[PDB]
Amino acid sequence: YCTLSSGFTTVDISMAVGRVVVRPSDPVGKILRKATFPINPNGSTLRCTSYSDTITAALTQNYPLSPLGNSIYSTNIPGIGIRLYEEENATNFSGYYPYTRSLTPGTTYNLAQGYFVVEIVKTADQTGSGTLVPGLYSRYYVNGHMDRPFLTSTVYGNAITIASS
Repeated sequence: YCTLSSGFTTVDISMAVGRVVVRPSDPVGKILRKATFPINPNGSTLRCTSYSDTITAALTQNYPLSPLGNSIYSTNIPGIGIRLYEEENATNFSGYYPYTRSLTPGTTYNLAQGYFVVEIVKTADQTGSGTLVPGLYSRYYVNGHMDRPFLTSTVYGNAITIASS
């Protein structure tokens, strides 16, 4: 089981990608926009007691994996996918969302330094236009503390707009 530090506070990344222009010629699979957002650790920590304890990068929108796979998930916009990941010298705790990794008992864990990456991807020949649905897109949490993640990423309002020509 994991114990969170007193005053443990989630870091939320606002996924303010902006306007993403898509051209009919853009090929399926193209990263239409790679947006990088700063992750500012804040001193929150946790430690766990069991080899079965885990930290999980989970995707909270209910959209399925896109036909392309490779962690490119569909969105409410046809032909537009989204892929998330955290970008330091810790490959065991990096990778495309979603993933889950084992934690070492007794190790005091902090939110790692780096950047949160949002990739908007063309997943079909023709793309829709509009705004990605708002809300939580990801949470990075330990087992038993899904309600208090290290890190979340959230779309507010029309922070990500697709404009297909």
